[PDB]
Amino acid sequence: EIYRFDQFMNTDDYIWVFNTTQEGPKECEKDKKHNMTNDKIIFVRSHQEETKIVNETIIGDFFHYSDNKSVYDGIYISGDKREVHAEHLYYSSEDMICGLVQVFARQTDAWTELRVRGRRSYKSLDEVCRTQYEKYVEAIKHTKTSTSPYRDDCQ
Ligand SMILES: [Cl-]
Repeated sequence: EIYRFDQFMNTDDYIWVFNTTQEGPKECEKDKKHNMTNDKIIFVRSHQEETKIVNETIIGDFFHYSDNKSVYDGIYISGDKREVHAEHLYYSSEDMICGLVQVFARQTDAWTELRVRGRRSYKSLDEVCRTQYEKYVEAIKHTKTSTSPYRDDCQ
């Protein structure tokens, strides 16, 4: 029912982008928490340019994306050079290893990301996570493309 973005990011492991519908994604997209209060998270969002890793420090302010004011399902983002303004966790597995995130950027841009806590096989992921994402991907594939920024050999 309820997907807590603050708890999804409450981890010391890397959270990888396993799939995205962003048009021009960099490789090896991942987030790494630096520190966290109840209402705020500082984390490092990195990607790769062939061989070099590029780190961006992100200031994130949790907020209530839905009408439910008891749950932090949204985060306002500063520091993301894709000009991401906000993110919305619309599903996470019970163990919070898998999550689906709507990403909102610039004025009118939006895409979806399948985010995974730690390196693991795609087949091992929460089935609902996988099938919801795959259903969406199949339904929009005529105009929007899903790709995987993740490689095993990402740093
Ligand atoms: Cl895009």
